[PDB]
Amino acid sequence: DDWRCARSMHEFSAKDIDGHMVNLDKYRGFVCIVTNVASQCGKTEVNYTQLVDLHARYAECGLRILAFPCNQFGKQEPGSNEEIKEFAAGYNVKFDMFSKICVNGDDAHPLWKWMKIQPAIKWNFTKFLIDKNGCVVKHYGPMEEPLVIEKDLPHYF
Repeated sequence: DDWRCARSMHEFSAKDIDGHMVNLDKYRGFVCIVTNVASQCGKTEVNYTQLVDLHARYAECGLRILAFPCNQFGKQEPGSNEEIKEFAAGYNVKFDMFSKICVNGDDAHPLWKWMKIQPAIKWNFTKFLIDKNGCVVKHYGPMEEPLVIEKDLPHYF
């Protein structure tokens, strides 16, 4: 209910994949890619490998990546948080993995409810670009490989 009144990602919290409560105002001052992920998707490999490459190249510029597992799209994230974390480790992920959520419907995580009304998530690996103030500045559909985002990043760093 309160989620509708927010003006920034930084007003939200979320549990990371280890169960730790994360205040997302820890991302104030950083440019973030927020994405819903899945391990059993036809585009799992290209998305994970390109997000890892983006993080390796741009973390020192202030890029952060927040990955939210979601089983709502073809049941393509059926495992536990522990299994999903092991899976992401296999792609060398050192960005931020969160606990599995819903992104659509009444049960959607409040951050995702909020992002979607900024001026339904269609499938796995939708991406939002978040500026240093926590505002949504762009979104990218499931068919947009993460490298599509690269040209947009330098103007928000």
